[PDB]
Amino acid sequence: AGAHVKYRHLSRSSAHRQALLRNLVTSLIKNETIHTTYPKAKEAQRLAEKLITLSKRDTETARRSAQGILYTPDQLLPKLFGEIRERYANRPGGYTRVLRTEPKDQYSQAPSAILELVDGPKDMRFAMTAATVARDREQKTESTDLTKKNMDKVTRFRKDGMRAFEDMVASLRDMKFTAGAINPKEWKKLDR
Amino acid sequence: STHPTTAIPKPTTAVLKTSPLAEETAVELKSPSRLQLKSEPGNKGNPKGHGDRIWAFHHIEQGQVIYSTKPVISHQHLIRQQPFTGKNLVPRKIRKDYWRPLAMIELAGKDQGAVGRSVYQKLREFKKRHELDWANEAEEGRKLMHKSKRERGQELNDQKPNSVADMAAVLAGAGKGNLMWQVSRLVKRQLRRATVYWTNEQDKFHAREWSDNVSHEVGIPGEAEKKRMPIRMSS
Amino acid sequence: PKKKTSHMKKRHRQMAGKALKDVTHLNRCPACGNLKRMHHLCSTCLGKLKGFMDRNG
Amino acid sequence: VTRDNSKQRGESALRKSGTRWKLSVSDEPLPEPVPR
Amino acid sequence: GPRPTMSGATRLVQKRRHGFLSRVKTKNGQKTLKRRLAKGRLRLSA
Amino acid sequence: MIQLKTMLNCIDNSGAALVECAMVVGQKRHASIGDRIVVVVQKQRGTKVKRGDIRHAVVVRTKQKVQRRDGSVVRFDDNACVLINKAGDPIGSRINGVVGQELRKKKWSKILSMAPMQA
RNA sequence: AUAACAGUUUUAUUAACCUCUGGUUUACCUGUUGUUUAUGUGCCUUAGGGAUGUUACCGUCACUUGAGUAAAUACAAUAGCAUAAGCAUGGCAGGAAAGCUAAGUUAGUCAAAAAUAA
RNA sequence: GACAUGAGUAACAAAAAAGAGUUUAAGGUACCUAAAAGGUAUCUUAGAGUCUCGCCUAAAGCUUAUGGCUACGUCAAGUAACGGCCUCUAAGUUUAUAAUCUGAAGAUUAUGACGAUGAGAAAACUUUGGUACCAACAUUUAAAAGUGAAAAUUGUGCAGGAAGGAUAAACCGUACCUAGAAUCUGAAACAAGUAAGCUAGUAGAGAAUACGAAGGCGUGAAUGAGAUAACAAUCAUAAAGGAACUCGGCAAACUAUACCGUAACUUAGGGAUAAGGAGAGCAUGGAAUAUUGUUGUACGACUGUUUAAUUAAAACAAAGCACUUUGCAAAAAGACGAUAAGUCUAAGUAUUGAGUGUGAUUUCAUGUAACGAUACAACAGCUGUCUCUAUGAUUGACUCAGUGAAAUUGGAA
RNA sequence: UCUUACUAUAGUCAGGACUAUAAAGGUCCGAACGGGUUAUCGUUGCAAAGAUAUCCGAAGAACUAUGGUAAGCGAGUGAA
Ligand SMILES: [K+]
Ligand SMILES: [K+]
Ligand SMILES: [Mg+2]
Ligand SMILES: [Mg+2]
Ligand SMILES: [Mg+2]
Ligand SMILES: [Mg+2]
Ligand SMILES: [Mg+2]
Ligand SMILES: [Mg+2]
Ligand SMILES: [Mg+2]
Ligand SMILES: [Mg+2]
Ligand SMILES: [Mg+2]
Ligand SMILES: [Mg+2]
Ligand SMILES: [Mg+2]
Ligand SMILES: [Mg+2]
Ligand SMILES: [Mg+2]
Ligand SMILES: [Mg+2]
Ligand SMILES: [Mg+2]
Ligand SMILES: [Mg+2]
Ligand SMILES: [Mg+2]
Ligand SMILES: [Mg+2]
Ligand SMILES: [Mg+2]
Ligand SMILES: [Mg+2]
Ligand SMILES: [Mg+2]
Ligand SMILES: [Mg+2]
Ligand SMILES: [Mg+2]
Ligand SMILES: [Mg+2]
Ligand SMILES: [Mg+2]
Ligand SMILES: [Mg+2]
Ligand SMILES: [Mg+2]
Ligand SMILES: [Mg+2]
Ligand SMILES: [Mg+2]
Ligand SMILES: [Mg+2]
Ligand SMILES: [Mg+2]
Ligand SMILES: [Mg+2]
Ligand SMILES: [Mg+2]
Ligand SMILES: [Mg+2]
Ligand SMILES: [Mg+2]
Ligand SMILES: [Mg+2]
Ligand SMILES: [Mg+2]
Ligand SMILES: [Mg+2]
Ligand SMILES: [Mg+2]
Ligand SMILES: [Mg+2]
Ligand SMILES: [Mg+2]
Ligand SMILES: [Mg+2]
Ligand SMILES: [Mg+2]
Ligand SMILES: [Mg+2]
Ligand SMILES: [Mg+2]
Ligand SMILES: [Mg+2]
Ligand SMILES: [Mg+2]
Ligand SMILES: [Mg+2]
Ligand SMILES: [Zn+2]
Repeated sequence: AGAHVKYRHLSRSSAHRQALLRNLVTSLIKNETIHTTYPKAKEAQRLAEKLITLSKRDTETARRSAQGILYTPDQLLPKLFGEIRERYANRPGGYTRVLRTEPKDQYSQAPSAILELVDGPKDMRFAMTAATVARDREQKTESTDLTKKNMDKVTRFRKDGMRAFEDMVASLRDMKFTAGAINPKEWKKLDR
Repeated sequence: STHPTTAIPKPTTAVLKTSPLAEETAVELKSPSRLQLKSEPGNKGNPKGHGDRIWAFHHIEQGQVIYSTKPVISHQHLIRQQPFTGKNLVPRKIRKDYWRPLAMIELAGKDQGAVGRSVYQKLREFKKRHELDWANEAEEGRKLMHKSKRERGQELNDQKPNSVADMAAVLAGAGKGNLMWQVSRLVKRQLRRATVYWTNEQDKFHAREWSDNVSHEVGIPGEAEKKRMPIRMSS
Repeated sequence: PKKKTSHMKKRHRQMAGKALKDVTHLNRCPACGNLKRMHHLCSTCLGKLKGFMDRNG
Repeated sequence: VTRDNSKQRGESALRKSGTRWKLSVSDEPLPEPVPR
Repeated sequence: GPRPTMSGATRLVQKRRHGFLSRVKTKNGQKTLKRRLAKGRLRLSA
Repeated sequence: MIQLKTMLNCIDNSGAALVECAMVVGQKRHASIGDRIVVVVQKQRGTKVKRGDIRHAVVVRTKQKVQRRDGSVVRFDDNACVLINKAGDPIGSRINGVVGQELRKKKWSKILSMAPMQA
């Protein structure tokens, strides 16, 4: 009867919902990635992109508001205004990437996702795009336009850029990571 | 607020290497204290005889240790020396059929009780740092952090092997402000003589090495009268 | 209930429009070629790449 | 009164909290015994 | 309805009321024993 | 917004100090500034009106905010009124206070001829 | 004939709508009480001494404090202070846009015809 | 007895609460690899732990009882730091003996035995009756100070406060569980119930209220993830009005320190905290204290008791008062005894006991002070009771995954 | 072993206020504890008598623990 919801309530109390979002944003910085449900990964994505925006401000108020979101500031603030601030210095927003994944809990079959920091040590799209390039080179195939489009996304703002991407490809081929990969030319002849 | 230490090599004041982590030995971390550079420290403000001897009692089944200045422990010692290590793991009282004298330390100076009151302090400060701040056993040795909270509380109670290693350390000058050191400062220093009485000869082998100022004797005064015979290795 | 529901009127309620829908939004995975849901990450390559970034780095 | 009357504040053995204050034996490596 | 009439019950009052010695030692208790004994009861009391 | 059981102030020299509204005359909506009502005298001031006399009154002041056609919104600190007879002729002869400006458009020249102040 | 200015109903009901007037505001800003946690900082004196704090002992039937007796120390210190958060109805208090809303605004009834009754 | 229907529906909602990593064992899959193996990843089952968040906290913590369909390596001469067994006895029990009464069964009295919820030498080594007593209350006392016990000292009030004995180490208990997270009682894994000690600190008069150190927990998938309609429950706020609601102010809201001054009435104690004057920014700020107030009637003096689990009251009781009865010489009257001996009355004696009605006092049924979760009326305030509802919050309702009822049903297009 | 009365042996009642007392009161406010006034929910309930709030007593005719006695032709106990 009243207004629509401004955001997801996630079937929690007010205080319980503010702590759930501060914990996902704390694990995101500490671990560079988290595997949770999709509605949780989409609600923390807005709070993690606003916390990295405070890390790009030179005022003290931003340094005090960053302390009021994390749960171990003494141990995580140096990383926020250090490595992370330098990483996202030149990026105009969009510092997080939420990727849908198969259920993390098979009991409830609740749709899950992966919230990660772009251009990070655990960027799952930078590695999945490196595995595609690794297979293509190792099977004499031609990369698709979507692979070329993802290859530039994961190397435009990254510090090393292409050099760090070619090293990942080299490490995935010397390990034989693409062994047993179904060639893209035999996908139309497969049923199972 | 508490501050836990890390299992990192450090320098020792003792003459021996108490633990493999010890880097150096007999290092002066602070100028000698008032009573350290004193040939005859005295029983200034304590009863006659106090400090001449120190006893150690242990739970023969679980391994919990208690240090006492008198020949008998009371309900105070069990409360002020045994921290909470889990439900059903802190006894509610002292059961005479379980607690036995582990060892007894007697100093050469028959009236310098101030040296024993210092040895007693380092033993009680080392035991608190064994039940708490056990970072050297979290991932090595007993691996207390790889155990359940139930099994972790049982190993934290088994302070008998640790207590015998605190004796070889304290009686070798470990600690800062230990009065077992004797500095002449004419500047040569040495350790005061001591004697440890053991109810079990095999119990003195928990310390990897004992100092050269401690003499080991079997049998504690008053234990034979109780029809308790000492355990000898040679037999 | 006034009467017992017959085999006909109970079979209408149970199966008329309640047939399980076949999932048709399936695509292959670029890195390995295994079947996955559309717009979703491969579950066998996620774990393998997720574990490959934990050993060496 | 400036003293803290809760002597063992934030002090636990199961969780390896560490000593509340700095002792005279806190700068030395814990003596490791020979196991049973 | 039924009440929790056995809350706080002790097993000392169970032996004093329905025990074996409360029955062999009384004229009316010897009948209960013989009846339960003639029926085949294993639990003659308590 | 004046309803039944509402207590208002009498700002005319009629001898009434505190009246209670008993009926909104001619309408179902609650009386606002310039509306006719029937009140019951509850107090007096030390042919006056005795306590308990039922008379008609006009609302001149309302604590409820009133929006004019130009977007001006007026609010007073209390509800007041002036006692009138069923004819529409002020029982009193002089008003002591400020009345709302909505009496001008509702043809209350008689109340406005007693030189009341306006807001 | 122009130009400028001024004046041109009420009640009820139905629906829509938030420009206005208010109400609400549970992840907004500000102020603030009690208490806890983390981080930083933190007394005097000439690295030493002292104040506060710490550990052990002494002592009591037992517990706490003080003296006394030893030692360490802001290096991992006391009280205090700074920042931040938690809990106490969203802790409370003052405001508050959007959305929803009436008591608010606007509109129909309040344009019109045919065939009929007495 | 089996199998249907409701129905794959209700339910798994104590207003604590979860989040992201890590790891062990056994087993299922996919790839690697085709020498089996091993390796990488993943899932199932059964566990464990780390970091963060929150909840209880004079507990939902610890130590122990009653108890136990939880599990069997739980270890003592005694004290410090232990109970039972054992000795002694109370209320009582007695198919013990003696006497006595008695249709049988049995009952009475005395003695004996038995019977804890009580009393029991020593130990940090040990084996008469106030010259009183160990009920309640109060006071004092292990000498640096404070606090809590223990025991004793002194005292106070009346309601006048046990019994008896003394004074070289056997046998039995010892595990776990204490009810918010797997154990007791409630038919059960039940939002109920159950005994004792301890139960950080801050702040307080306090065991109030608030926070919470340690600890425990945030259930055995007996669930989890979404979404945030109607409606329901539990709440928050609210323009103007302020009981217009309603059988009825039901519910909700208001009500707010060692201070100056206090009435009628009164059993002279009270009424009485009467009333009336007052304690940097919007606020000296949260929680609790904290509740409508005042006045006047009816009934009952008062505090109490009552239909466990629909009636808490005007009913019962009550102190006070009145009346009848009881002289104790063998049985005082009264009550009890298939029915007696005999027991209570009572180790009492007409100011004793029993029975009956009344229900303090005042006036002799009636009028006041005081008191009431009694009934009723008025007055003031207060508020969503209402004009007239709106919005916000949580939990259900709704959808997905897991588990899976019931009343009901002659047969049904 | 519920419950009513009695009985023996024991325990418990934070703090404050008033009153003639240090202690003499079926005194006062209010926790523990004991009650169950009003409303709401619940009614195949968490519960075959519960939850929430509110309310009453809380040094007494009080409450609680472990035993004991008294019940079914007659009626045990009963502030009824
Ligand atoms: K007979
Ligand atoms: K009271
Ligand atoms: Mg839910
Ligand atoms: Mg809150
Ligand atoms: Mg035990
Ligand atoms: Mg019954
Ligand atoms: Mg009972
Ligand atoms: Mg007009
Ligand atoms: Mg609007
Ligand atoms: Mg707008
Ligand atoms: Mg904020
Ligand atoms: Mg907290
Ligand atoms: Mg709390
Ligand atoms: Mg506000
Ligand atoms: Mg608005
Ligand atoms: Mg028109
Ligand atoms: Mg016509
Ligand atoms: Mg249905
Ligand atoms: Mg339904
Ligand atoms: Mg459901
Ligand atoms: Mg496997
Ligand atoms: Mg409390
Ligand atoms: Mg059971
Ligand atoms: Mg024994
Ligand atoms: Mg006997
Ligand atoms: Mg006993
Ligand atoms: Mg329960
Ligand atoms: Mg409970
Ligand atoms: Mg049960
Ligand atoms: Mg527990
Ligand atoms: Mg959980
Ligand atoms: Mg209002
Ligand atoms: Mg208002
Ligand atoms: Mg009406
Ligand atoms: Mg009315
Ligand atoms: Mg009410
Ligand atoms: Mg009465
Ligand atoms: Mg009843
Ligand atoms: Mg009732
Ligand atoms: Mg009379
Ligand atoms: Mg007679
Ligand atoms: Mg009468
Ligand atoms: Mg009468
Ligand atoms: Mg009463
Ligand atoms: Mg389902
Ligand atoms: Mg009973
Ligand atoms: Mg009283
Ligand atoms: Mg009272
Ligand atoms: Mg009752
Ligand atoms: Mg219902
Ligand atoms: Zn793949």
